This record gives sequence, structure tokens and C-alpha cells, in this order.
Amino acid sequence: DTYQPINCDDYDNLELACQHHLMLTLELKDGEKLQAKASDLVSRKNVEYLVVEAAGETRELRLDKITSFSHPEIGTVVVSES
Amino acid sequence: DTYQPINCDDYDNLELACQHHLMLTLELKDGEKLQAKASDLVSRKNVEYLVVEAAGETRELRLDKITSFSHPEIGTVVVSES
Amino acid sequence: MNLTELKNTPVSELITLGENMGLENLARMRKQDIIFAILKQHAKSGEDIFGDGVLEILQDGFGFLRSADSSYLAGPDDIYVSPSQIRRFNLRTGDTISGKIRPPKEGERYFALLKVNEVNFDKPENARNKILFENLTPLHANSRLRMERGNGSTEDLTARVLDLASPIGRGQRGLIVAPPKAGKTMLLQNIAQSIAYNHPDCVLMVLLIDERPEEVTEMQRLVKGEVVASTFDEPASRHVQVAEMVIEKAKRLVEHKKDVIILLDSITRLARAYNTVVPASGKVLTGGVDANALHRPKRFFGAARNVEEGGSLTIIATALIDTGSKMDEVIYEEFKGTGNMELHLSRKIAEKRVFPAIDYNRSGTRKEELLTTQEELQKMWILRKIIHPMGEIDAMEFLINKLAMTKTNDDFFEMMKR
Amino acid sequence: MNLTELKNTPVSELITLGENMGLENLARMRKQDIIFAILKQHAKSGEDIFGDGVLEILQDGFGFLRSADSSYLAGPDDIYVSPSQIRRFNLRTGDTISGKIRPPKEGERYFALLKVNEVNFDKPENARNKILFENLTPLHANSRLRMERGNGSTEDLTARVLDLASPIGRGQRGLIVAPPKAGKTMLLQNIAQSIAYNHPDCVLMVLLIDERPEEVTEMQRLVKGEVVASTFDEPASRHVQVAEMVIEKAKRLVEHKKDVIILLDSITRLARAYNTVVPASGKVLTGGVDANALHRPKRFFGAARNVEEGGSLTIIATALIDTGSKMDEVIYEEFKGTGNMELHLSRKIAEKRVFPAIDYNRSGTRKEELLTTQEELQKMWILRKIIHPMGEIDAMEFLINKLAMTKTNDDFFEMMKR
Ligand SMILES: Nc1ncnc2c1ncn2[C@@H]1O[C@H](COP(=O)(O)OP(=O)(O)O)[C@@H](O)[C@H]1O
Repeated sequence: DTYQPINCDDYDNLELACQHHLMLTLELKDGEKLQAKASDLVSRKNVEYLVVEAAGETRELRLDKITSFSHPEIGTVVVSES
Repeated sequence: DTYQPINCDDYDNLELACQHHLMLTLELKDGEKLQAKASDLVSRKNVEYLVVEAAGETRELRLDKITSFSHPEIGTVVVSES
Repeated sequence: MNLTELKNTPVSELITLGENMGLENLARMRKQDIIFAILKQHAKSGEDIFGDGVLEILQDGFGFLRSADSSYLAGPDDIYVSPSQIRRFNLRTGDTISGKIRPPKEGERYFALLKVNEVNFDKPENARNKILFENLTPLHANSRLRMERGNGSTEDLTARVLDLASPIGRGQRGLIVAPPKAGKTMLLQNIAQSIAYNHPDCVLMVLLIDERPEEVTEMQRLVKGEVVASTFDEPASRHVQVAEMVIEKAKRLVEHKKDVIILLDSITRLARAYNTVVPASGKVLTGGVDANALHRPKRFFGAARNVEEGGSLTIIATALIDTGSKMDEVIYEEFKGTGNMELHLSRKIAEKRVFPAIDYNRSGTRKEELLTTQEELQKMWILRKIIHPMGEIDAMEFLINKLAMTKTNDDFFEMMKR
Repeated sequence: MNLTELKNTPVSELITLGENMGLENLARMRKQDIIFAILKQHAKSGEDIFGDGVLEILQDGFGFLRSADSSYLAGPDDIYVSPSQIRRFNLRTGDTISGKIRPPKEGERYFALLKVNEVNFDKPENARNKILFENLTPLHANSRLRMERGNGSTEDLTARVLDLASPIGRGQRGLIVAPPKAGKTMLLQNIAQSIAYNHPDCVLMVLLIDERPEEVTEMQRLVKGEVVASTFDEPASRHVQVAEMVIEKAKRLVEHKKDVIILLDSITRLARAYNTVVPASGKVLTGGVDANALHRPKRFFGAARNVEEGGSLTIIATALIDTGSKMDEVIYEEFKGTGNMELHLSRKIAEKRVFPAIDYNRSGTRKEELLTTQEELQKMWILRKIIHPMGEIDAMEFLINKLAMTKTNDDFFEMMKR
């Protein structure tokens, strides 16, 4: 329902990955794997969103729905919903 | 038949064209195509004129009568009706 | 949309428009950035955008159209004019240009002119055939700018005293010599209201230099015309810039046969600003005032004239005295004999809580017989003869008592006659 | 727990706290090291830890949350905030951020802001939609800050005479002119105590520049509100750096409809600090002060205003005169006609051991009719008429004599009349 902002460190990890075109692996609440390319972060209506160009679809989704993100080049950590 | 001055951006395109002496292609309202170089911009009797060296005779034509002009260096430019 | 009304809408209302349009996080940046942002978004829709401003040609060759709402302050929203356009239309600095604008392209940071359709509130081909201001022959003022509103209010008392002491005409070059606390600000406000009511046709500009920020706000709400000011926290180069824009804009209007009135506060602060900016020449006068520093303030003050052709330019500047600074005294010394009209405010009259605190004996005008009629001039001479023996404090107290009972200066003369 | 509690925790107390929770070593006396260790153990155990500070964005792009206790001095314990967060929430210099704090990562000297939940004492979403300070329209001060306490003690005389001589309002740009020895510090203490007791809601900040450490120690004890100061042994860059922190913090509070009062001691010292830190502009006037050097202090002093939308910023600054150096007097001459209120201190009254040594005849505000009611202003005018012929030294003796037996100024006016 109501959007809850993610932790700053979790925000930084996606921010640094998107700013230099780093591939990110998506793990949602349901448990589906979405390995695609993330461009940047767009915030609208006081809600932060992530845009992933999965085969050009450029899907947009809320940040709080992400369970964790994994990548070998960078540190792999799991966000905390508190 | 009053004179309708061209837009400022279009005038600037011809202005630096004269300075660099481009062999631009001129298309008129009637569809006459010529390849010439514009020597400068001359305005008389509150009417602006373009002087080009087609056929080595320095012909003079009104600005509003020009429909389009293009160069290999600067893309095709179409003047607005206003 | 039209750029002119965007700069007039309140900042809070701009935020609502920006959020509705699609922008976000625009509530924490300056108004100029907000206006530039919403214009950029609107331009992407392809709709035509109309803008206007006063041309300021830089030393490089290109110029910018600046708005009087921000007191001609350089900002992102200022329109850019190419050097070719300044050469295409015979445009000088100070010209008011209106037309369509286009969003910046790659490598460009400002909106650019697209089509000029109005220069100095006239057709572009007619404004380029106007004789330059320097070529117009000056004349003595011969048309009276009567400050008397005639409604009989207490605030009208100052205007009536001003008519008796120093008549003001079109093209006058007046000085208001004032001590630190003599109601100088309220004197200028009273003059501005009289000009707006009596002479709606005249273009009124109020110029404030080194003014406190709260004083600027009240002046803009009161004056019916145009108010441009530079606060004291701005650099000295900013004071010079706003003064140059006002005088050049006034000159362009006079070339179109218009009556322009400039209320300056103050010529002293303007001179001090030029002293800081002008490079030293080695000949420093007393008080640390450069000899060539005062050349430019005098050019500003010397532009006030009554053109023989249509038009006029009136400048009424205030000079500060008894401020305890040697620099202020030196500046007033050089401007002493340059004005047609002199109006002296007296500190002691103000200390007696009597307003307006006007030194009647020391204030007057040159060639006043041109401004007034023949009978009125005789009556004024009679009044000056009576006032002359009286002291400065006594004269003002006596003068207001005789003016309070009457409603018009004509009735005041009639009552004084018998 | 939070870092702020551990900053002021006694050394004996924190040792007792550390030993019970399971700290291995506590013999070392370095407070920062031991408080670092306990946070690390808390983070390993998963315990939440919080911190607070005032943001200071550097030119690089990132900033640190400085602490008011250390006078916003750079230190190892300052919380680092990444530029990504600065872009995420619209953060300007001076914002106060409180929230979860992360222990430093390997290779990072400073702690990193784990999470932010309150900025400027409000939710992060709401604090990002506050109009900028520059976009707020200034106004004259209307609501006044009474400082006449009802205690009737001897210290209350200084507050009562200050109320009569020159009223202080919300948003007043007051200025204090003092000789080298006139008991200036006593006057600031009386105002600070009066403001805190009469107006608890208004945020009070005291800024001291080039102050001896002993004076800072007693000032913090006396003043209830936040006190920030810089010692004279610190470099001139520190005086500039601390001044920016105070003014920017005040501006952010005013954006939240808050009334902020700043006491400065002194504007003369702050002007000197800016003089030596700014690059030379190529033109230097009398006294060895650069022309563009004084631009920055005027920005600080000119920020005082009464915001029409809500809240106000009151800046009362002290100036030093006839201190030997001509640099001090030229600075005062530049700030002369820039303040709404002007309060003067006379040495010849101070030498006679008569306190406060205020010059009644040469001090006052500009628009008293807005701060005071209709009846009070007339009484002040009647009192001013009596004092005006009197000399400066005898007037204070007249004031203190008639204010001794009067409990309140209202009773004094009744005693004064008839
Ligand atoms: N015509 C007037 N009627 C009543 N009061 C006046 C008048 N002119 C001046 N004053 C008083 O004199 C003071 C002068 O203030 P102001 O004119 O704003 O500053 P300055 O005198 O520096 O220009 C004002 O506070 C005002 O109360």
C-alpha cells in the first residue's frame, strides 16, 4: 500500500550501479528472477521507481518491492524493509 | 505585395553561410534549384535581399521567396511561413 | 505560454503549475530556475512561447533581454539575441523587444529570439528610423508637472508645498538635498503618487540604489509605474548595471516622443558605486574619490532635458548630506551647480515632527517663469517675500497652517491676498 | 542510544557504561576511540544506532553533519553523507538531519548516514516542498519582541531602557555601535536572557567571532539557546566557515515558518575575516580593505527580514568604533545606513560607571509605529522631547533615576506625566 523509502545504503548501491551502466539481477517479493539492464532511478509522485530495460520493455516498478539484488562485480547485499 | 521577414534562427543560418562561403543549394517558391555561394546579406528599402554568385553574375533575391536551402555540412533548413 | 506573466505569478503558484505540468523538486530552487524549468518542459510540447525584455548588449557583441521584474538581474530565464539580430534590426542597448522565443539547442544555455514583432512598442521597421537621443537639442522646461491632486487630504499637503517651493516641469533636472532623517522616502513616494494620478501618460521609473530589502518591497506595492532596485548586499558592479539599464531604456522612449520621469534614490550611492568600479587614474580627490569616478554619474544626471521635438526626460535625484562621511560631502560638492531644481530638506524641521521638512528659503527653481503662468508667478513672489524674513522652522509651521484651511493653492492665494 | 548523548556524557559515566555492555578495553582516555568501538559492537549485534547533525555540503559534492557543540568544527566523528542522498532528498547547506547512522566501512574514515527520517524537525517528504528563502518577500517588522521583564531587578534596567530607546521587532536588522570599553558583553547577555525568558518559542543563536575562550565558556552557561563561537587563535578561514553555518542554518529554519534571532559579536571581526580570505580584486580602498571583501558580510547582515509568508530572521550585530585601527572604522562606515535599528554606546558614559551606557539622543529605529501601539508611541515622543535638550551623560542619569522607582514602563509613563 503506502510506499516506504529504502535505506540510504541500499539506495546508494542501486545509484552507483545505474550511474555507470552496471547490470543488475532483480529479486522481487514473489521470487522471480529478472536479469536485465538497469538505466537509472526515476522518482515521481514522491515515490521512487526503478526502470529496467528488460529486452527493451523498460519496465518501471517500486523500490520497496525489491527483496534483494545480486551481482558478482559489486557487493551482493539484501535490502532491509525494517 | 508586402515583405514578410524571416525568423531569427533562419536569418542566422544564412548569416554565417555568407561568412564561410558555403555552396548551398537554393530552392524557391516556384521550384527553381541552383547551386551558388552567398557573398553577404544586403537589405534595402526595409527589404532584405540575398546575393549569391550563381553563374558569376551576383543575382539578388528576396529572403521570403526562399523556400528551403541545404548544405552537406548543415542539414536541410525549411523556413517557416510566419 | 507567455513568459511575461510567468515572472509575475507568485512562486507558490508556479510550484502548483510545475507539479501539474510534470516537474518535481522545483520548490527548493530560485524563481528564475523554476521559470526556466517550466518553460523548457512547455517547449517540448511544440507550443509557441512569447517573451519580452530590455536589450543589454554585452562587450562581446551579443545581448540578453532582461526583465524589469527581477530588476534586470542576469539569470537562466533571460532571452539571448545573436549579434546578427542586433545588426539586422538597428538595435541599441535599452531597446524593449517583444516576440517569440525558442528553447535552447545543444550547447546553448538560454532561450533565443525566434521572431521580433515589436521594438519599443512599435513596428520593427519604424523604430529603426528614430533619431538618436544625443542628436536632440535640449531646451528649458516649459510644461508644468503639477503635483497638486486637489483632494484636500493630509498626504496632499506635501504636494501643495512642493508646488509653492519648487515647481517641477517636464525635462527638469532636480536635486533633493536631504539629511539622514528628514522623511526623504515619504517625499519620493508622495511625488510618485502625484505623477501617477495627475499625469498617467508620463512613463514613471523609480530607481533605488543600496536600498534595504524591506524598503524595496513597499516601494513596488505603492508606486503605480515601474520600480527597479538593487539592495545593499549586492556587489558594486550590480548597482552600475541597473543604473545603466534605466537611463538607456529612458533614452529609447524619449526618441519615440514620450515623457519619461525618473526618480533616483540616491545619486550619492550611485556615485559611490561608480567609485568602486571605475579603475584608479592616479588623481584621487579628497575623501578617496577618484577624479574620473564622477564622470559617469554626471552623464546619468546630465541626460535630463526637455527635447525641442516631442518628448522629455525628467530626473529627480536625492543627494545625501550630514552622513558623517567625507566621500558623501565631496560628491555633493560636484553636483551642486548642475540642477535646474533644488529642494532642501531640513533636519531640524523634521526633529520638530513637522512634515514635509522643506527648507523653503533655500529651495527653488531656475527659469520658473516658463513653467507657471503670469498671475500665478506674481502670487508666488508675494509668498516668498513674506516667508523670507521667517526662520526655517517657523516658515514651514506657518505655511502648513495656511494650507490646511484651504483645499487648493488657488484658494490659498486668494485667502492670503485678503 | 545515539551519538549526541555520548558526546556530553561524563568520562567517568561512559567508562561505567562501556564495561557492563561488554567492552574489552577502557583504560585509554581517548573519548572518540571508545565511543567508536561501542557503536561497532552495537552494529555487529544488530542494535539500531542514531545520530544528528547540521549538514555542510562541500564543493566536492558530499558533506558532513557537523555538531553545534564543537562549533561546527570538522572532526573524525562527523557523519558523512553521500552525494547520492543529497540528490535524493533536496538538501541544502544548513539542514539538520537526524536518523540511523552506519559504522564506517573499511577504507572510510567517517561514519556514513545509514538512514534519514527527520530533516529540519519534519518529515523528509514535507521538508522537500518548502519555498526557498530567496523567494520570500521581505517586510517591515511589525510584531515586536518585548524584553521588559517583570522581575524588577537591577539587570532589568538595561532591558527597560533598551525598550524605550529603540524597540526590537521580529525581523529587525539591528546594529550595535560600541567603543572598545563600554560593557558590550553585558548588553548581549541581558538581551539573550530577556529573549529566552520572554520568547521561548523564538530560536536564539549567539555567534561570537574572535572571542577569547574564557568568554565563550561563560556565554554558553548564561545563554539558554545554542551558542556557537570561534576562538581568536583559530585561522581566519574558521571565522568565515562558522559564519556560513550559522546563517544557512537560520535560513532553513525560517523556511519552516520559524522565528530565528541571531546575536553577532562582532560584524567588525567578521568583516576582517572575509577581508583576508577573499582574493584581491585589484582595487583596494582606504584602510587596506578590498572593495569586494565587504560584499560577503553584507549578504550575512542583509538576510535579516520579516517574511510575509511566515516567520522572521532577526540579526543584531555589534560594531566597534575608534579602536585605533582605521580598518574598523571604514567597515562601520560601510554598514552605517543598512540597519533598521541603531543603538549607540558612549565611552564617556561608561567611564562614569553608569550602566548601560547607551546614547539615547543618537539611537533609535526607523518605523516605530509598527512595533509599538498608538498610545505607546506618543508617550515615547513625549519622553524623547524631554531628553532631547539634555546631554548624553546626564540623560542616562535622568533615565536610571526615574526608572529605579518604577516597576514597569507603563507605570513609568504615568509617573513621568503630570
Ligand atoms: N509626510 C509625513 N507625514 C507623517 N510622517 C512622516 C512624513 N514624512 C516623514 N515622516 C516620518 O519620518 C520618518 C522618515 O522615514 P523615511 O522617510 O522612510 O526614511 P528617510 O527619512 O531616511 O527617507 C518616517 O518614520 C515617518 O514616520
